[PDB]
Amino acid sequence: SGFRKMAFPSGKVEGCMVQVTCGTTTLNGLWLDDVVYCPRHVICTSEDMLNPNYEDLLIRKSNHNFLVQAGNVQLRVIGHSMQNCVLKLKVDTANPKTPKYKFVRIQPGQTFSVLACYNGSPSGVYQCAMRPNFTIKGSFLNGSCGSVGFNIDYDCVSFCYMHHMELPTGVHAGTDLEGNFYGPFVDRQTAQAAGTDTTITVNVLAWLYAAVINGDRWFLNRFTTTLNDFNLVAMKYNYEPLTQDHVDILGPLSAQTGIAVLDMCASLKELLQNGMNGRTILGSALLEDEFTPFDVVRQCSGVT
Amino acid sequence: SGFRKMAFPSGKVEGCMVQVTCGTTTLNGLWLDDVVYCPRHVICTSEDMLNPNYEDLLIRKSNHNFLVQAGNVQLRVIGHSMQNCVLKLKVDTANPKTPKYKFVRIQPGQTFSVLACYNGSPSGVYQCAMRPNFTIKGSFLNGSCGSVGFNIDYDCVSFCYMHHMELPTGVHAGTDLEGNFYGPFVDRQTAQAAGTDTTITVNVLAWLYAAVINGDRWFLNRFTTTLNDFNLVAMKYNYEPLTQDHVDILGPLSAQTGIAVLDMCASLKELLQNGMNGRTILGSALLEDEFTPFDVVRQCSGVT
Ligand SMILES: O=C(Nc1nncn1C1CC1)[C@@H]1CCOc2ccc(Cl)cc21
Ligand SMILES: O=C(Nc1nncn1C1CC1)[C@@H]1CCOc2ccc(Cl)cc21
Repeated sequence: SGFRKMAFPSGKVEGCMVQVTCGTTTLNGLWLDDVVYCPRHVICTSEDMLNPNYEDLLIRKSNHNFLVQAGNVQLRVIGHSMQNCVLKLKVDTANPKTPKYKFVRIQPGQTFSVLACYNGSPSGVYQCAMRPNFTIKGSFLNGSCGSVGFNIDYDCVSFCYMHHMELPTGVHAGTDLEGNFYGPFVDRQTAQAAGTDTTITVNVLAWLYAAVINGDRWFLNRFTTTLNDFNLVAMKYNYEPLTQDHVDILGPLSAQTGIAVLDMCASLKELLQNGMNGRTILGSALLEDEFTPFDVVRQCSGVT
Repeated sequence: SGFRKMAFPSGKVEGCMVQVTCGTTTLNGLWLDDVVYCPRHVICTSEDMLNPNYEDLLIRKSNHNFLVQAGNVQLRVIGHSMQNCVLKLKVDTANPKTPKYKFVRIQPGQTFSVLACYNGSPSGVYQCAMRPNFTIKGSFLNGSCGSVGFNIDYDCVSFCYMHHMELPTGVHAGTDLEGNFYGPFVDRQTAQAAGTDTTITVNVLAWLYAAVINGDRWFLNRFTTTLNDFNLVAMKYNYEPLTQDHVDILGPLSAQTGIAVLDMCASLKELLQNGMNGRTILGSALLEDEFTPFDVVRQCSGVT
């Protein structure tokens, strides 16, 4: 028993991290097969970032200007192309440590692991949720750009995120591996509004089920609610409206614990309206939303 | 910016995980050089666990009874020895993925990463603190035994923990890699008191410094305190007494932020006495103690 904010084992992704330098800028790249993926802003100077014309900036660059280093060996760049906000550097050598992989665009509310890197070297790994407003609350310093987010289903790594920037508000923005930003963001040093964020209701409910499985039950009450009634409370507390699709995804946890989804919604309703009264749930003094129902089942069943 | 409960990249440890089976029991082993380390209770049946005589149980076992499997290949066992609560299985092949490593006994209050495994396969990675009472609050199911805790300083993995058991209270107990339990615990299915736990004061202060560095400053006040005054509050709130050694370790963070350690102690004192008033610090509604001062400096400086 016990419940932790667990990240995927990062080994398969560590073997793909490289350092990419263009001019005076160094960031991280992802080497998969004979292609290295990195944020296109590697071609900019901090000065260019105010309003970069990436097409014009990239035209001044040649294959030999992109220095790609994997550990201590240099990779020979034989092609370069920009796809949305990422650069794809074709190298002459396929990465021998390339795992089975996929590029996926995750949905808001879904979770993933981030392998934070600097100069192509891994520094740490943590579990994130893509916020409903398409930002992530990460831990990223200068040079972390190009660090990736991913999920792993047995031997296949699904890469879902590449880090590009920190907004003036301190939250993080990035792209899928085709270079499409999650959210309205642009790779430019300008003030950018991230939308109103909300709490991922289905994840809080999944985490309440994890609490019951792992022994924390003080919050269970004698009440029930309806999707309509619960959603009036979710509206007031800036929670995502619960749908039947969310109730359906909670099915396995509801079956495991014997607690009907709407009964768990009534516990959540009372927690929203009354707070925790100085108590904790799974070591937390707030309602946690960075665990999906799939994460709870996975962690509680020991999937490797 | 941003501050996360970051684990070390687990790759170097993933390459050392093996499955060890003896009779009907399967757990995880750590393969380093030509030795596989695992909890000695792999030789027990669930029935033997009430009061096992490990010496007698091990005498009925031969090298061929220990099935060690690394991925899909079988390792040939040529020796077996029990050292405290661990078994050391000498194999005929050195692990080709053996990283530079050390076995270290960490101190209470120090942190480490756990690579949770089942059947020799990694399931996830999370960052833990060894509690002052020598337990850890992990996420471990049946078969997780033998999963290890570790730290990494550039290319050297310092293994500090091997998981053995879950106490009736749901907290976890284990040994260093020489098989010596952290705490008063015995590898036997009996009720075992874990001592009164306390909050790791120096870690809460380190985390408050991390909060200031990363923008959360609402808790800073116009007050100061003394080690004596602060310790009277620490006593009342079940916090570890702060010493000059702890103040000394906080030196770099104090220098970085310009906030004297005793001024940060006065902020902590007011937070203990008044609570958070429904506010958060680094996304938490409680005082976090699972980040050491070294962790804060490391994360805030991007050490890889
Ligand atoms: O955001 C960026 N860096 C960043 N992203 N995660 C961590 N960090 C560092 C600041 C802490 C760069 C530098 C700031 O100016 C920009 C502007 C646009 C773009 Cl795409 C990137 C950048
Ligand atoms: O504790 C153990 N298992 C455990 N440790 N982390 C997770 N888990 C499973 C229960 C959830 C085993 C089984 C219970 O009985 C004992 C007794 C003594 C020893 Cl050393 C091990 C054990």
